[PDB]
Amino acid sequence: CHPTVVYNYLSSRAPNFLRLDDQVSLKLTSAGIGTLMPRPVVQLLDYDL
Amino acid sequence: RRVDNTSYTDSLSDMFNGLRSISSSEFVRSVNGRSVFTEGRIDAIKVNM
Repeated sequence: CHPTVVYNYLSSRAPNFLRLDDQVSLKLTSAGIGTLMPRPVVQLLDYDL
Repeated sequence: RRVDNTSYTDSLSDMFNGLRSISSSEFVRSVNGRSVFTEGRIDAIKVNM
């Protein structure tokens, strides 16, 4: 997906009293047209097993 | 936020630009030896820190 997306995701996750590091934010938000990066996902397993 | 094709700005800076700039010259203005200030008042941002 486009880096912009990654930012919106990670940044909205930031828990109370925190923000996504700047440099990371900027590199992510500065990405231009045609650039892509892997979608961030929350990995949860089936503990019960 | 993204401004155009290759530039970004930031709400604080963005606000600073909204201010009228009074030429350096206009400050030292003088009439027959006495300094005078024909210009209005200086547009400014008040920071309560």
